[PDB]
Amino acid sequence: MRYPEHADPVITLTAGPVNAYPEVLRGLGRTVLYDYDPAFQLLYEKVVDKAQKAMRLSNKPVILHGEPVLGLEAAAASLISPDDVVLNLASGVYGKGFGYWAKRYSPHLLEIEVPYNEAIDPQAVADMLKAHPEITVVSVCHHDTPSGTINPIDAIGALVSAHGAYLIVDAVSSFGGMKTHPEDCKADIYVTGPNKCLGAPPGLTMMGVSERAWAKMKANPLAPRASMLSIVDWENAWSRDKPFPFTPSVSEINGLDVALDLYLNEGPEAVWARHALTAKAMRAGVTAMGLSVWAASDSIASPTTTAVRTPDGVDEKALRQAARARYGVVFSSGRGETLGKLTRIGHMGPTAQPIYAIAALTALGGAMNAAGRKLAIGKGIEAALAVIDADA
Amino acid sequence: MRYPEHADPVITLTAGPVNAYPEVLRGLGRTVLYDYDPAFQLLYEKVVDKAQKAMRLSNKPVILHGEPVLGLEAAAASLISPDDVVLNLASGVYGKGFGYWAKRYSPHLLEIEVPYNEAIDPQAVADMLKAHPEITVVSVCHHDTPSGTINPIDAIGALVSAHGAYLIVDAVSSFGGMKTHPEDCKADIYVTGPNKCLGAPPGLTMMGVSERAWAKMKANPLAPRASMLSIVDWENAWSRDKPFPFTPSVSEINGLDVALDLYLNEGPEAVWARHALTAKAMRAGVTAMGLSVWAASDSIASPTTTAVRTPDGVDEKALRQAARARYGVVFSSGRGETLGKLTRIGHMGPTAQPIYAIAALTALGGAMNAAGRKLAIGKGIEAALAVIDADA
Amino acid sequence: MRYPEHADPVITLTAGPVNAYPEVLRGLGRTVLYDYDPAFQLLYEKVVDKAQKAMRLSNKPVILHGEPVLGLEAAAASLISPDDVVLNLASGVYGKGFGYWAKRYSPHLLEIEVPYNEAIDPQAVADMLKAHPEITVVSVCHHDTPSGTINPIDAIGALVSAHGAYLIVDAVSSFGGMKTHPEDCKADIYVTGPNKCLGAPPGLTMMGVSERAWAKMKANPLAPRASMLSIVDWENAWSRDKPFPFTPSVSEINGLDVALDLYLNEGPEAVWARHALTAKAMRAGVTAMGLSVWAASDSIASPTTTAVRTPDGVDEKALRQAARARYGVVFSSGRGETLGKLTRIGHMGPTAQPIYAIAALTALGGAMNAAGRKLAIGKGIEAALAVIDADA
Amino acid sequence: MRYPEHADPVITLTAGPVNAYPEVLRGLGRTVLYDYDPAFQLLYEKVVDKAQKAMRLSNKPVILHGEPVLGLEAAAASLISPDDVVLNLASGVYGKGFGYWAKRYSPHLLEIEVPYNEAIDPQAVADMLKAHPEITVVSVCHHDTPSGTINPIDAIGALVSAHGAYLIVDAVSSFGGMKTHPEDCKADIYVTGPNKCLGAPPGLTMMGVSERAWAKMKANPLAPRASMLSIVDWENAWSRDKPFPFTPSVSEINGLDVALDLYLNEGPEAVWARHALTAKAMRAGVTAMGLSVWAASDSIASPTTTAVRTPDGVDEKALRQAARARYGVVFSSGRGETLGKLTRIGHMGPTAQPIYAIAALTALGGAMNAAGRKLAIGKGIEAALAVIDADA
Repeated sequence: MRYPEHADPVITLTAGPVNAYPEVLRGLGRTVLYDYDPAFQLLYEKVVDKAQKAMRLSNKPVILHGEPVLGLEAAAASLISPDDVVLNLASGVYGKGFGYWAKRYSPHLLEIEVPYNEAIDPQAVADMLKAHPEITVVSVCHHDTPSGTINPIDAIGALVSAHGAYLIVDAVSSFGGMKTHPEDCKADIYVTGPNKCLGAPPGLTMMGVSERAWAKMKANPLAPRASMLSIVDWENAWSRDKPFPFTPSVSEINGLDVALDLYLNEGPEAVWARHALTAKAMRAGVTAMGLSVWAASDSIASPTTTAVRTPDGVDEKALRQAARARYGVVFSSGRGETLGKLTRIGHMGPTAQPIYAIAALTALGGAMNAAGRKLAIGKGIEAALAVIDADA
Repeated sequence: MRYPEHADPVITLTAGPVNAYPEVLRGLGRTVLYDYDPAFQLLYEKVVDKAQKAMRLSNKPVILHGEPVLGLEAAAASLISPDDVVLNLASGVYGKGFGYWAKRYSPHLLEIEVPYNEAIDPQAVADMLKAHPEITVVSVCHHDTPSGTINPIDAIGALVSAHGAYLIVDAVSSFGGMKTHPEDCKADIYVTGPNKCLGAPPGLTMMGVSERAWAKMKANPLAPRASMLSIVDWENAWSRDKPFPFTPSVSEINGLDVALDLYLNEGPEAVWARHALTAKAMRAGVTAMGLSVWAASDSIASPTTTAVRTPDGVDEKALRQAARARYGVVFSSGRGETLGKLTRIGHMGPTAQPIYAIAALTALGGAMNAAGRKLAIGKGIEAALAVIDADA
Repeated sequence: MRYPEHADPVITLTAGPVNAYPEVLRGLGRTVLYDYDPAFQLLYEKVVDKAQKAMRLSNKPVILHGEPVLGLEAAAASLISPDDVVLNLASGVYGKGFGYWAKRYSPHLLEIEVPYNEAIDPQAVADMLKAHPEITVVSVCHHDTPSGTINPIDAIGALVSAHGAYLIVDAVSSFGGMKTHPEDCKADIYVTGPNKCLGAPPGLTMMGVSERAWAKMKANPLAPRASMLSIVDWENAWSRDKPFPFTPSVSEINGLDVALDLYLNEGPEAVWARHALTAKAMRAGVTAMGLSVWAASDSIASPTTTAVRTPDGVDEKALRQAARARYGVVFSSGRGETLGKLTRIGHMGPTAQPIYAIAALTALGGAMNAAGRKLAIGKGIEAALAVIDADA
Repeated sequence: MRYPEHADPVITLTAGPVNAYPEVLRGLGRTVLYDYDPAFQLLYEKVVDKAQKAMRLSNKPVILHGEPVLGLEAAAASLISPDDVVLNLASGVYGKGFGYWAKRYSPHLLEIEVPYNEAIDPQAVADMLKAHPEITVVSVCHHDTPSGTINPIDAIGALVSAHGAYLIVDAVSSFGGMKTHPEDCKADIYVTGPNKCLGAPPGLTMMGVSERAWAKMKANPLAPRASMLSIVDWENAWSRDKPFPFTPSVSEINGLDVALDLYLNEGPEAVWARHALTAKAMRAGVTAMGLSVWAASDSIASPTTTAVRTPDGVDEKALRQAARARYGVVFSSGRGETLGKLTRIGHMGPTAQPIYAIAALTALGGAMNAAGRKLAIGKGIEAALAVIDADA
């Protein structure tokens, strides 16, 4: 049998979007209220409170009403002034990408760039900060998703703080799937969204903003105002007694309310543990069947996405097509520099269950062997299962 | 009895958000696909084709992934450059407000302004264009929702076209609820969204873009690129064979698919008729009970919102609060310079059914008489019902 | 305009089914678990607990897996033995109807029957019980819905208990819309369901069963066993540690879970008060416009349904057709003896909001006047609104 | 990690209930209409027509409003009278169980019984009919779910027809998942439901009834009338111009409408192929890892359920508990005389996709090896995948 391209797949095991939690799908269909209805104003306030609790935040996170690329661009537009000296950290497609936004708001850009399967060495950051005391803003991506690798943002953040500089973090593809919070890395702007590990659809930004960052942006006359890119306009909009700059995405808010309920109710630690175990099992299965994990070492491999290097002579696009057509299972391509060079299996929210690593490994193995490889698929499943049983 | 503020209302009869069509609420909970899944790529293309059909467009409309203020700001940012002289037409809050974005992107701003219960006079527009050959861009709002009034954008669009200028039209709160389309008014940029008459929640923009606007925007060095504010980035994103600039709002696209299906299957003309009839019934009831429609004349009054002038002396905020606490019925306040001046009752998509005019009339009249007025509520119901019964 | 018969109506204002609460519609789409899954076994136990709390019950109510006609037939089949002498009370279509089931299980049937717009006089019941001391079982319908009238079941129940007899109550169309509970009327079997005032779809029975009734049925060798009609087989099925006689309606259970949440959370007293106020307003509007409430006196009129007598020369079926085609509003016909003689407006769960009485009155008036009546429709709305405002 | 019993599982891979198709979960939340609303009357008729098409029926199937045990009991109660001599065929729990209802409605019961891993032998059936001209009714179960085995009902139906007897077929767990229809097996009463392979929840019965069965049931004074157990009451209820004996399960009808659409649109043959392929893959994996399929032979093994014999010595209950606690995967126990003897993995509607066989194999093998077995799990996955890859 074959699954046609026009029809739904059986399992989406991508690095996001994945199908949302079923409770969230239902939550998206909640009553759409007028945004100035007193019941919605109370709801919105409560959703901000739930976000604050989930993000372990000492102050209110800001919800912005676009998918997290809005928070990332807006953070650059608001926190980076033309006299700032920005140090961008790039270990992948998104990290490198952020440097273009920094360059938009300040002409002074320093960068540390490493190969796109490695992580940023905190010591290289320390060295650069010593060499360049004029640095005022540092930007970093936690999980550079097209690579399935993790940067040590907490150790980086402590150094940035040591040098009196501001920190911007992209935690879009990491928050909720591992232990990470604005406080943990001393972030001044920490950008995430519910559309990766939190198992909601794209549409909203969750942004932690330090009191120091508030002061800086508010004093910046170039910080966007009366703009979709404005953070400062949203400063008090959490409050049931205050207006919204423009109409909030009411249905996405209902979905986020549910996503947060699920996370808080399951218990964030339990949620992180199942992501990490699923990815661990996946990596063990990948290695045991005769494939290689992309990341240069296992210690920097993401618990929320496994990237698998494409063997020579293997068309990565035909591989993904074959996994879907044969087995109903969808994986992600790479992006930019990793496009064509690896395949990505997400472990995110509802897909972060070890049984899905088993399903992923089988579909991946199957498609590889269809392409003429001779993978030990059984050995792979057994290695992944040994990982799961060892944790039991 | 009284309805708690924290509790959900009975009927939301605002000028938007209103509750989405029940089908759209379910559509919102459809499977969330990977955006690069072939079934999603095909869906996305066929949603643009549905929008193209609904908008009677000769070319593809652009869907942008923010609620339509994004379209308005992006249209300014991309089309207007400092070489342009902009004529902004302002008969209300949104028309006036567009001039502020116009002024952000060119220092040359001409305006025609009328009080916020009137419409722009096409003869005034013709006279202004003749007197100012230097005008290159004209902006206009079709239904300036906070006043519940309509501008003659088709006659205006034709004058503007003869002049040789670009037309930017805000049709957010009119499209789907009355006869209007980009090529009816020769619009270069026509911004609408499904969050008013089409009965979907806030979060997407549907934009008609003329070939001439494409060329102007793509030439402009100051037009947003690699930005949430970018129209140009999204030009080819309709195609199943092309990437998305950033992750589309998958659930909102699902809701929009359904909303377009509903509109196209019911028949646009039939849909416009029931908005007009609901509104006509509303105005007749308002007048008969002893209130005044805000609009300077009945001929410019919107078929998708009835604004009702607050009697001098009546506290409009307390009135709306009373309509909800007593009757469970929610109305919109005015906005900006109409706030405190009028109450608004939307007739939009699911609420554009004449029986909701009856409910609205009784709650508004009920609240008014509790504020000490002495309205002829029964007379008002009978006049609205005569309009319903007369409908040939 | 006209609403076609094939398409959805705008408002269903029937005596049931009405559209379910929106939370319940969503609840129906909850994950369907295996019925022997430990999570479902816990859920089922919890839903029985919620039912017990809502019904003010000292022991566990039994959930049966068919709409309440199952509970009614099964109560007759299990509680009425061939040597029982049954006194059936009939003030309408359902009360009279129950006598046929009693006659199925015992040849000894006494009846008190009154006209189908009146209620049972508790004194007539007292008189009959004195005249017939051999009576062992008494059956009564609380709200004989096709008549929109209420029997004094608490006063009847105290008398039945005084004479040592068993009481069967049909509270299908009353429980949840007024103060009524198995304990209140001393019922031995009290049959209701969530498909009227509780605002869920048809599919389940909620049955209060006295310890005395348990003893009787269990000792009855004719009580259905290994049967859809069995009550005794379900005795312990509430328990997470016990099997289900056959597969429970898992989705209906999810809907009931939500329906009960809504009722308990709103507060049963507040729920009863809004039903009673909506019906009161309706009756006042009916009388003021020149129509007559069916019930022989206002004191026996149901708070959960208003029945309106059809004027001479008026085709009741054409009337309902006209209300739906003109205004999008659906009413119920009568049944049996009341078919053709009255129209029924339910006030049940989500339709038990006074604004819906206003909508109902207008549609009813409108259709009457289309049929050549000359109703004072305005006066009707004003009288209903005066009722609502008097309660404010 | 471990999955809490109170918490929802990851994958329900039982022999029913399984989670409904996502479309069906949404269908369940469609508008609940008044059952005498013309749009509902029309819906109900068109759902019977869809069922008629799906069942390849020459006449209307009857929908009964209880889960299919209602159909089975009603079929006995209505068709079998004490003049009948019944031959009940029992190869498992449900076949044996039907004889108990047969014996309730006629004292004359003949049986052919085989052990609960075998199928009925048609030659034995032919021999029995020849030896007993007095047989007038024959009962048979197609897929006796607790054994995961199939009877040759088409050959049996033909023998029974030649004899001159009535055939009652239980196809609850086979219809929709393999080639079977009332007129394939000359069924007089063919009972199925959408709660297994059609992927809807429990609560409705779909019954094919021959014209001869109609005449026999309608003649029988002991056939249930004015009863939940009545087939005859529901004869004309398909028609939009006819009443319902009692209130139909409106939401379940909505779910069924969707389930029929899915089945008919996918194409029944394609649907049967994917159940067969999933099951074939499952059996191959079970055998390769070192377990035994319960069925006496592969040829009688069901394409909609694989029963796996518990190794002697293994605690089957603890095993299922372990598969859920370790892997989040839920299997069915056996029932009655198969309880403790085997574990069941359903391949039904949404779970009939070969990738779920892979997940099931890994969880079952995983649980077994935790119970001390030494299965070749990888071998098992590779054998199941060879079957998937071989599928021409």
